[PDB]
Amino acid sequence: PNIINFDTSLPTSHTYLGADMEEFHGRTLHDDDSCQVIPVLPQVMMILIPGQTLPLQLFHPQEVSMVRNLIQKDRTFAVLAYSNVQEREAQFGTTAEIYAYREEQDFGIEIVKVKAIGRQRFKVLELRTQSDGIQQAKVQILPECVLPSTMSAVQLESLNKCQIFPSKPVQCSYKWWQKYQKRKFHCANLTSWPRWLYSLYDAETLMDRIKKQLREWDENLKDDSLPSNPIDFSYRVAACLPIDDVLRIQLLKIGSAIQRLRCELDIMNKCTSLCCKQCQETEITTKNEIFSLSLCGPMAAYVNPHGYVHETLTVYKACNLNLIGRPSTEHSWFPGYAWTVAQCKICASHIGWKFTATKKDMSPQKFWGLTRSALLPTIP
Amino acid sequence: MSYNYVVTAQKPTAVNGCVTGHFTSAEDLNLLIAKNTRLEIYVVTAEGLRPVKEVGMYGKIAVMELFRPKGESKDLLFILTAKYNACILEYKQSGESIDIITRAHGNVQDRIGRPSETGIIGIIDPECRMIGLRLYDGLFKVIPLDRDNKELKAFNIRLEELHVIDVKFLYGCQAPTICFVYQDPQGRHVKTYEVSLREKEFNKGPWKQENVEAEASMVIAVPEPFGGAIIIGQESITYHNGDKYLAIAPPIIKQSTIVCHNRVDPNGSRYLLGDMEGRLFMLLLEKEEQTVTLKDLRVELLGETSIAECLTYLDNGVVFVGSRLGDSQLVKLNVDSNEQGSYVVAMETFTNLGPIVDMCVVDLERQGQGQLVTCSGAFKEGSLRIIRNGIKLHIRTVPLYESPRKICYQEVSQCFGVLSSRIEVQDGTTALRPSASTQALSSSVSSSKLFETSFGEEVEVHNLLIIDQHTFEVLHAHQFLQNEYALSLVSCKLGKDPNTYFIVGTAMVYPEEAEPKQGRIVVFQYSDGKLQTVAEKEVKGAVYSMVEFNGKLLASINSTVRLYEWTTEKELRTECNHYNNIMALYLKTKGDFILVGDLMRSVLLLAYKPMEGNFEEIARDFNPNWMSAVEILDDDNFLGAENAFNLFVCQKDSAATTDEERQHLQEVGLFHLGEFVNVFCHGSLVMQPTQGSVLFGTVNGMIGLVTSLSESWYNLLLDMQNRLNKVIKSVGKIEHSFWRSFHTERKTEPATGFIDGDLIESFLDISRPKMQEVVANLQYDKREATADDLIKVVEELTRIH
Amino acid sequence: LLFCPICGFTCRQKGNLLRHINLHTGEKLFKYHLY
Ligand SMILES: O=C1CC[C@H](N2C(=O)c3ccc(N4CCOCC4)cc3C2=O)C(=O)N1
Ligand SMILES: [Zn+2]
Ligand SMILES: [Zn+2]
Repeated sequence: PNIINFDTSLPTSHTYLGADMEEFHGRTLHDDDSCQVIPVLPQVMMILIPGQTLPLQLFHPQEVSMVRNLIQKDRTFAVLAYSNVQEREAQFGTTAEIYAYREEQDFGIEIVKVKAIGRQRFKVLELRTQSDGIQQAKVQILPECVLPSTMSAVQLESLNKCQIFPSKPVQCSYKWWQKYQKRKFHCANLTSWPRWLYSLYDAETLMDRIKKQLREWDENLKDDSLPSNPIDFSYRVAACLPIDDVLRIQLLKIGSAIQRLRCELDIMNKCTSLCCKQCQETEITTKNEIFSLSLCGPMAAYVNPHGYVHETLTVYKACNLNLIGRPSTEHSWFPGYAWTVAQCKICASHIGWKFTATKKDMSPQKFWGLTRSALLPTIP
Repeated sequence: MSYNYVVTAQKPTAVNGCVTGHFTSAEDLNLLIAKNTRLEIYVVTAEGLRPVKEVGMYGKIAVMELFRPKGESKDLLFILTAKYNACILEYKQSGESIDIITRAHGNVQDRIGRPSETGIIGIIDPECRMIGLRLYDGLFKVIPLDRDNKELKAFNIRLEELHVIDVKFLYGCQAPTICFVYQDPQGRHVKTYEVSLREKEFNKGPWKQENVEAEASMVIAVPEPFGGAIIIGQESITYHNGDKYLAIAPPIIKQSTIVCHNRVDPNGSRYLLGDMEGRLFMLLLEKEEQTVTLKDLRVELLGETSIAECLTYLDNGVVFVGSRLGDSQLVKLNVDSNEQGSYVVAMETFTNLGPIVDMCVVDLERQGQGQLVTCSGAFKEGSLRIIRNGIKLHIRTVPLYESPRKICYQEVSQCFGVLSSRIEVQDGTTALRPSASTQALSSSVSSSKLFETSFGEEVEVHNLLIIDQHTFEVLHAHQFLQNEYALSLVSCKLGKDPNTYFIVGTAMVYPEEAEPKQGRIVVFQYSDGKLQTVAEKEVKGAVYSMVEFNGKLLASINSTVRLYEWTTEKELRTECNHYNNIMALYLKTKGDFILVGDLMRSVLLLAYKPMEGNFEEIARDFNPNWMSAVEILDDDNFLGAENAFNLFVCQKDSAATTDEERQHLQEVGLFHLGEFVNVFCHGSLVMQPTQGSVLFGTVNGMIGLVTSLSESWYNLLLDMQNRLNKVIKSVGKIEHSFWRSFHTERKTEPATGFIDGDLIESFLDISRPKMQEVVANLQYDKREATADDLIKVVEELTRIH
Repeated sequence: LLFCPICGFTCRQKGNLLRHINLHTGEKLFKYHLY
């Protein structure tokens, strides 16, 4: 776990996909619970969390035509959160707003490369197939339940003044947080619960605890690099957590940032190991190895030359992996590193890749990227 | 689908605002006090306070100012409510008839805007040229005080400083200048603006921007001939006026935050200040003539009063101290100190039952009429209050000088068990003052094998106090382990044991751990004047709540509900467990049904299965919102209190076709109470039309009562409410439906399933012609309803409390 | 020489190629993916 000389901003740019692409800055959002009708891409099957970037490649003519249509209008499509991959259960979904588009005619076939970003969660009201093979879905835009401060109702008018704290200092953190708890939740003496009980539901305190548990994954985790909004912070954390699909569905269902943060803290404090899906006992790694090599956190989604989307989690150590192939810089998701296939030792199933730096001055020299779909969390 | 009736057995007693002026007449010295929804107008006399009037407002008074625009012979009263109803009222007296006129009114809400961190601020220009309001960050609302602006039409002016901490209107300015202290990443600064009504905009302030103490909080607009302003913070008091700057850093004011103030002299030469620990100081402005200019600032510790929410100097050295945590006071400032060096001597004390954090109904005299024993107050103001209906509500006070948190009653031992907390400075800790836990007749300290610092650090010591029911003396005081926080308390029998025990749940709380990881369930027995620790159980979490469940113990440990049996060896054996994924803060029980509730309103309903020996999730209702209390009205209806001070009712409706509807608690009643309900308690205060009786205690010291009505009576009383709202003249012309509409924040829906008992009871206080107007084409049991039938119905309703 | 469209697997004969590709636990939308 050496100091990261690497420019962590590199992978988030998806340079591997290609050169600059038509970038659309036209953010589009729908009003709360506003009923909408949006298209669906059968190619995509990943659980998209709002704020997470999804890269894609599409070659089938129907998909190319659909994305061409989407470039006009809003550029927003839907990603269904398949509870059961078979028969496309899809009881919840996320709107993805295309923000990067490129077109190429290599191989003699029309190919479109896209980068979308999750924008809003929604409930699926009706899923119907069209004559062109593009499913069109009814969308109830789920709202963001924003609650006031816990003590906002119970607050002495005299103490309302001075509720704004001076600042955070650039033991010191512990003392400042003790003072913050003492001053913010003073009027907790007017109620039947203690101050720490209200701290357990405080947005800022929960974000601070999550940051404390994240810092183990990134020593250079400067606060500015993480969102300050509770909603954005909660979604970022949910996107960066190495958890199964059911837990991701659960986190998507929650509409309140406080509840999402509490569930995220629960998950972080519980999950310990990462084991093979095609097995049930071969542990590939542990939470302690998770380290962030990107501004998007340890785990992020990338594409292959054939368009498949892999949610790769970056770690500084892996075990039980059989290595196949040779270090190839081609289409490497991490610039300046060469990749190689990795399989589970027992079942010989694909788990991820091992990345090796191409320059001796580059740290970390080696690391691993393990696909989320090829791992499951294991509790002790 | 639910029918409930809510009455106020005791009106709110906490004071959140007081002003002095000439409201009733140009010659009278009036004191106006705001107690949440009540406005009390007294005439200050040499003999004390003479109550002149008391008015009920359809809102929580957030702002209350007196002003006398040119041409007026008396002060007008500007009032803003927590729902942003603004009104300018006048006092009119015709013979013996008193009525508060509504000179102007309106609603100053903005459809957009984040409510400010420091709450609503309301100020009036010294020349009464306008009213300045700070409700949302980045905006300053201006209401021109022109007599033609009868709708109080305001306009916003953008503020470049989002984090404004305080703001005032300056004196002696040709334009309505404002001086305000705000905060930004570079610290806290005092800045001045010059408001222009013609241009509806700010202009460059008179002096300049200036930097102030990092903890500057309070702004005082000194009158002429001084002018300028005084900024009061944690460690320093400074005076800014043009280029003139003055500062002092007295060490007396460094051990507590000064929160309230009041000008004593008309020329601003003296001010009263009050800290958070009940200390009352005097601030003196020494002036020297050159034009008069300030020479120095001196602060003196006048004395000690009840922890003051507001202060107001009436006359002849008399000061009214309005407090939220204790009884309000009328004290006198003496010229010379007494033998203990205190210049303050209390003349009168006005009862304040708030905050009510817990209560229990007990028939002490066993006459069939219950009495309500409440844990009221906080810190040195903490006490027990015994409230009983007289032959109108007699209240007895038992001071404790420490915070009482929970209370339960044990019939067999004829004593109350009270959980209490006292603050001790880590000196190794020492008590700040004598209190109930320290002066108990006999005492014990927890001694269990189970399980930095600073001089000024404060810690909480938690005690179980056994208090005699007759003398209310502290018979016993048992102190819990260090860092142990006592959260729950029940008194019950368990299993085949014929003894009655005090069972206490506690959590081991450390500042390092976010949530407790270990805790205790302790079983004491109070016998022959001794409190013996019968049993002790270690659990892996905080025991938030506990209830006797059909001879067993049902405890809530973190996010688990555990049922223990009381074996013959007198020890708790885990009978079963249930995992809910939410912290079971609220744990109520009725029959075999258990209601488990979380601070965010995540309610769920379990049923114990004796044959299977396990719990089953009967129903669930999760809805993000802050929740303060819950209760089980009957097998189906569950009553709770939630954010924006509103009651709600959930119904299970087990006779639902689809299993989805059998596992859903549909909300069937909403009602903006206007009070933050802290505790619910089954019981009644009258000797034993309506079914059931659930008293509830709130933060402002109000005690209310909720009962169940039949559909016919509910329909009749809803009709009566609609009839009355058209007849009764609300003060400030606030609509009753708007007042009682569910509120939250920018999300309001009409109240349903609740009959406003106070509005109905007011039917008896109107003139007979008004009664005839109210009763017209009404149907009563159908038949033609008459005034006397409704009088009889309302009289019957008035007897439940 | 044979490539796996999902991961960079390389193999010489064909039986192992099919074995691995089918081993991939997923719908393997070869219709929408292969050039
Ligand atoms: O970081 C990375 C590592 C893995 C990922 N990836 C694949 O899954 C994959 C599958 C087949 C591939 N071939 C296509 C035909 O000719 C060469 C072999 C290439 C890749 C590839 O780069 C990627 O694109 N970037
Ligand atoms: Zn395996
Ligand atoms: Zn493969």
